[PDB]
Amino acid sequence: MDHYLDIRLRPDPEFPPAQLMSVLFGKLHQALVAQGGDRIGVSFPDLDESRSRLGERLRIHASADDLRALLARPWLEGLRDHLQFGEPAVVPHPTPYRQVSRVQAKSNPERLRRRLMRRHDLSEEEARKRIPDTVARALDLPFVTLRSQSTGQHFRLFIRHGPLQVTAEEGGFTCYGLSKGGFVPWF
Amino acid sequence: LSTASVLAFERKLDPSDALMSAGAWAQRDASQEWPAVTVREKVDVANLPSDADTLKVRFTLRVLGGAGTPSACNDAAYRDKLLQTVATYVNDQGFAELARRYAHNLANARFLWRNRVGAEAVEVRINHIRQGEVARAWRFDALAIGLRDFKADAELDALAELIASGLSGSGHVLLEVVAFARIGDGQEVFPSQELKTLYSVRDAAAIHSQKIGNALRTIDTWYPDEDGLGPIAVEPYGSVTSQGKAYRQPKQKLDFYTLLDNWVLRDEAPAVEQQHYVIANLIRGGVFGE
Repeated sequence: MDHYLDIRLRPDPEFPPAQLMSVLFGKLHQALVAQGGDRIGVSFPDLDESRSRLGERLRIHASADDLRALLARPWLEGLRDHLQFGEPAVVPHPTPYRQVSRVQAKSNPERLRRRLMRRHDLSEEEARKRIPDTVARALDLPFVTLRSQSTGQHFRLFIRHGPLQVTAEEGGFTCYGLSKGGFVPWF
Repeated sequence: LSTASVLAFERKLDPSDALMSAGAWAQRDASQEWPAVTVREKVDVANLPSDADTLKVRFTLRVLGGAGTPSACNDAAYRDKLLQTVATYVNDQGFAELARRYAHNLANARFLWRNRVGAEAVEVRINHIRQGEVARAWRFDALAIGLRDFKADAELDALAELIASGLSGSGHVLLEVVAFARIGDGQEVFPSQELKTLYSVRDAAAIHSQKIGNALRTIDTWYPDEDGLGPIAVEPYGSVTSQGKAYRQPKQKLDFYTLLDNWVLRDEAPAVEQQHYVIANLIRGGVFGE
């Protein structure tokens, strides 16, 4: 990433910090995956495990040409009213090694029993007995409240923060910003 | 000359419920016959019709006037003193500042709480209904108009003048506000949650009258400390639910009760900012005294 863009969410009374950050992340998601690009990634510089929050600002690490069209895109723009956004600035030469990733799992035994019974064509009791109480697992890390078509109320967002390392392996990132198996510049 | 144990001020600029519907930008010319959005279950959720990319909100607003005129007062001396102070303030300077701030708030989409989030184009149309006829209309753009910055415009000045006149009691004033926000096909609206039950009237989604008047009265911009948040809904003790912090604490002299008590008993006219905040609170109305 040759250009880092820092989006600082300005406090607003109309919306709360959690809802504001959730909306910003959701809007950015469509502004990056649909926009294209070889490597698209963001990190929460304000991430703190004490408050269990997702941070009050985000840093998008991308190339210069990628950010040139990303910031220019109307979808990624227009929210300057509630969020203070600057221009690209060269990141400092020293950078740490951190890889942010997402955990995909189901915490409901019913969904698992249904998925199992829908493959081998088992019975209701066969699917129920095959799913025990030990199959319900979920991340306990801080999860921002995101309300969308997935859940009516605030849905948790599972975000895993990679431990700080010395060696930083870069590379092409996912379309939605998921970990591609390499750390990202930490600065 | 002590205060009255019983004091109440009827609210002014009280709007009504805001009906919501869906349609296409092409149909904006003739909004008539736009199908409404009915609440559905999945909890309760509300989504635009199968083929609809623009949301519409329609709400009226009335200007009663006589803000300073108290509705009930135990002591006559206190009522006379308050009326005298109000007349003096109006003579010295008019409400044109409050009217201008209200006009900007109505022009922009500050009222929408969640609907504005993710809106590409928000077009507001404020009409004027006099004797049942549309005397004069106005059309603005919430996106083009700065949310955190106040800019002067001929239409905004005219609206502020009309509001000031109505508040002063020149004549009846009725304004029909209609907003159109482009969100997207099949999007999910965020109506006012009821105590998940979504607020619906006549099998149509809407927003609470008080919930609208709360944002519309965001005229408190004279707080002692500013962190860049912007206007905060006028409330006693400058309380904020989302921020969880209450600005303008009673310990300071900016408190509404303290300012009014001083400007009434000691006749101490506070800074223009404090006077504006006090007039805004009196216009909003409430229960004071004991």
